[PDB]
Amino acid sequence: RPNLVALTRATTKLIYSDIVATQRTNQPVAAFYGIKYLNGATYAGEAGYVDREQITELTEESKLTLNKGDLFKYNNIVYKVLEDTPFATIEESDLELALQIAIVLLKVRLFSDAASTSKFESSDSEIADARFQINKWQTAVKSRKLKTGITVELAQDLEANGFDAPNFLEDLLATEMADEINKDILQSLITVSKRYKVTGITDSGFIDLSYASAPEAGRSLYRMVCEMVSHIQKESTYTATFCVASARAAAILAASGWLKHKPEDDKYLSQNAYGFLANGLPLYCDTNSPLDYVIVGVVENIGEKEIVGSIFYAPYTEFKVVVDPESLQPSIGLLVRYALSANPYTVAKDEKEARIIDGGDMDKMAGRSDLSVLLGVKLPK
Amino acid sequence: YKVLEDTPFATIEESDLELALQIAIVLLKVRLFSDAASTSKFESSDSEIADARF
Amino acid sequence: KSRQLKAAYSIELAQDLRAVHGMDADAELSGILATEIMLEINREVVDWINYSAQVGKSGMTLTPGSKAGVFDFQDPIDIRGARWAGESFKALLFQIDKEAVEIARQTGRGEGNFIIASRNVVNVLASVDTGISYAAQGLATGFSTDTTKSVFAGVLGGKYRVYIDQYAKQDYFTVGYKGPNEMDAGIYYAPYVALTPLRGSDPKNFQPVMGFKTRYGIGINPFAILNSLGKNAYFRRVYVKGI
Amino acid sequence: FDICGVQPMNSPTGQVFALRAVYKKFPALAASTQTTVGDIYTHFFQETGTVYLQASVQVTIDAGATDAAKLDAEIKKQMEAGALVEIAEGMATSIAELQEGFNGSTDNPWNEMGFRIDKQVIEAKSRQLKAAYSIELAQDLRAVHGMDADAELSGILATEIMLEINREVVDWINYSAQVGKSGMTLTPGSKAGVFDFQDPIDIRGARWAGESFKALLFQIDKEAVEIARQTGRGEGNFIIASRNVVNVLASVDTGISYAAQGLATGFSTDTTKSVFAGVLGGKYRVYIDQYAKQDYFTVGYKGPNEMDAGIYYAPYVALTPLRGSDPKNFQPVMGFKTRYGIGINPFAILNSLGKNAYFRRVYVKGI
Repeated sequence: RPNLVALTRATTKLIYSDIVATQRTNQPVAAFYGIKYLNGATYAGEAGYVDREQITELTEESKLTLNKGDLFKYNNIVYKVLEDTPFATIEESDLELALQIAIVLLKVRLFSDAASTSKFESSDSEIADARFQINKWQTAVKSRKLKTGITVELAQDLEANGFDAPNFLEDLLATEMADEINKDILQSLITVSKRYKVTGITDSGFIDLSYASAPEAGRSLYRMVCEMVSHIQKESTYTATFCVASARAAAILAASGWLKHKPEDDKYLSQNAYGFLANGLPLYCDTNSPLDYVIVGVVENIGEKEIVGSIFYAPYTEFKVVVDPESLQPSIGLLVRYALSANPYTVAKDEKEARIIDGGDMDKMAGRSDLSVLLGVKLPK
Repeated sequence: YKVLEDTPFATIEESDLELALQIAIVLLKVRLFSDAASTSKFESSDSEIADARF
Repeated sequence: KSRQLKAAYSIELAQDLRAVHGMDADAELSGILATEIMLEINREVVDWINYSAQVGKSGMTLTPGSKAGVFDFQDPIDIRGARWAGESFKALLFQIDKEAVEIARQTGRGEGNFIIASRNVVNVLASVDTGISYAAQGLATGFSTDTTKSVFAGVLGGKYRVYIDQYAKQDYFTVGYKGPNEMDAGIYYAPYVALTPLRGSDPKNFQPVMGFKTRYGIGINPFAILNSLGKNAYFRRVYVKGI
Repeated sequence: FDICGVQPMNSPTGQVFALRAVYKKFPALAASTQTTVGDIYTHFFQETGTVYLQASVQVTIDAGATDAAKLDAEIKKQMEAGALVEIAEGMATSIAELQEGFNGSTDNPWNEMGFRIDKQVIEAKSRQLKAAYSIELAQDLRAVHGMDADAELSGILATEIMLEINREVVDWINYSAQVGKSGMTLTPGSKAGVFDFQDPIDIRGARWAGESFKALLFQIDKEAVEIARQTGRGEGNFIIASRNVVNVLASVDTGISYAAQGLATGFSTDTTKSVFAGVLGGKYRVYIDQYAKQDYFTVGYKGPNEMDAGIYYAPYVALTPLRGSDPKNFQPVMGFKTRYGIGINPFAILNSLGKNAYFRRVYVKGI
């Protein structure tokens, strides 16, 4: 139905379709796809996993009993020993750092397991396992409806304004609908995003830039936003691709040089973007949530497939406008339905848990995005 | 907002309810709630409908 | 006198029917709705017959050991000493003839020509006379190519057209007479308006309405609905137990 | 296979439509009152509560019967006389029409057609089977005997899958079917749920199998009616039953169904182990459950519309081949898979036990 297509485009062109994965349905439920996994370095292969097990855990009492040519692993990374007794020259007591030092000082080497044909065919070895798993789930298409096209005495007003009124009002209906759609997405996004946390949450409590705390320049928030992006780069396998924040959170707060006010709107920036941050990511402004928060996350794709996201959107058309001539008041209604969800497998150990939940159930998906984080922010008022 | 687990705000010292709520939402004690619902709900119940905001 | 129904259904139902299977939605819903109003008017006819019918298995139609208007298959008298279900079922048909007879006696026009009965009763009667009451077996053969639950099963005993009261409430049969002349029915229905479509929606959800209206009026042999309850000689009704 | 709606999936989840249905103070009879013919009165008997009584005779009920015991006696005498006829719901029904008719007004309460019409979300649940055969068999089956080798195994395998799924559909029918020969379909002296051919009550005093077998048919009709009543769609159209039951039914009305006469006449030409045997009495299409565990029958309804089945099978993928080998000895791997999903009217799939109005399942003993 071309009229639903036109109404869809005239409505969804106004929502943040670029901060969520977009999929589509044609079914009462949407079949959503996504990718989840347990990690974040080197190989995922079993032959290699066996070697890790068969070489050493690199315990503190054994780190220096190793000598040139030996292998060891730590936090799933295989390293070779360069010269004798690695770490025996490093004063650092924390093995993780002692290792970082050992790599820098060329006491150990990040070990590459690329190998010859001989290694594989001779040992009749295993093959790398998947770093990723493909998930699928279904979420019901939910809906909302408007009865906002007020006509009656208003019909006469609309006739007086008949130059534009027929379509004008439908465009207005779409505008308010888009507003509600976008807000729905944002609430889900706020909920699913993981809390960004450092030392017990953003340097031991949510960042606070209130009058009694740090009413600086907004620079400290920008510092934490940049760290949120780091977190995504560290834990995810892509890079943050978007950021959304309220005005008080960042869309205005960062306008002290940490935010660009849409200098141009056709290059690396969508039409609904507020602008973009000094650390990148198109910035979208929420404006509704009382939290004044910042969200950093990843929406991505494999070729044409937008399978990566915290939130997945899947509209169902066959965006319908209906007119009912009740009395002398032939009002206009607008009906919109779509599925909206997060990948349920991020809250499940296996399919016997994932299959008994709904990716659209934000009570369970709360804080379990893994492709996004949120910064709580306490602001002056 | 929907309540996540029991007694939301039990652990929030903040006396200003507006802020206590910002805290509860971010700590996942409460959840921003959407009224989006099944198609069945809306027609079956002969429900109401959004009026115009503007 | 009129009667009307509404479709009462969602947009999403129609959208999903089309989006999912290419179904015509409203068109199918309409077929159901038209069918339902026809079933409802047929119920009205039956309900009036079961109102106006005189109590059967009474007076002239009693077996000396009988229970007054009720045929109980667990009672040797009602089944006239029958043994086993087959013989007992035939005994019911025999009571039906007695009712048909009383109709002839009081109407002065003739023996009952049709039977209206509950599904259990129809099965009782359909189980006798070899195959007179038909199952619409061509439909069963093809795995329900239709069910056509809108027809008479057949003419029992070679005497009575028998139709299934699809909405029977207790368990029963009623016998009635109908002559060649439309003026010799004892009950009348006179279509003025039929299956006039209705259209609309409910603005609170803007959900669609379709529907059907009829106008027909009804009537009775006056016998003087005040003058028909339990009074109309053209019809006799019996409660059946024990099937 | 042919007794369910299909509305085949073109995606798991996925869903199947069903026409789920939408889901009087008579004056007391008393001493000294002369009744009016056709009028109906309420009378409470000291024993067995109340009935409604309809006058056939304008009789004064013993004006001296101020003693409820005497009043009951006179009324019973008048009932014996045929003066007063006894019916309960049947009269409540008549008066309800009386009242509503007289109290009628057009207003605008258009009544809805009594249908809800809804759909279940259905996952295209899958099942499979493999051939597990050797090279040597394949070589010899063709080379020596002129067989099509693995092609024949493929035929057999695919058939077994097809039948295994039909079997599972039946298990779900039996699971959800309501207990038959219960409630509305019981003989007062019955055993509540099992038709035992050694029980004179179930067989209604039948003389040998000829009559006893027909008595089973009569129980089958009762089930068909209860189904009709509860679904609002009409009598059951088909029977799923055990070998003992079908053998019994086969003997009734001469030529209702296959007793493998095609196969025997043809001297083992085609076993056709995928079809319904025929139609009982010309009324119920009947299938032989080759996997029946004990002895039973289930009566069910099916309309012309897939959505008028009450049960659904929605094949998505069927008898789709797989090919491979095990290089250690290279014995071939061949097999087939199916995805279909299964549905049942919700009656508000694991939670449908004993609720399905479109089906009634009765146990059978004594054959």
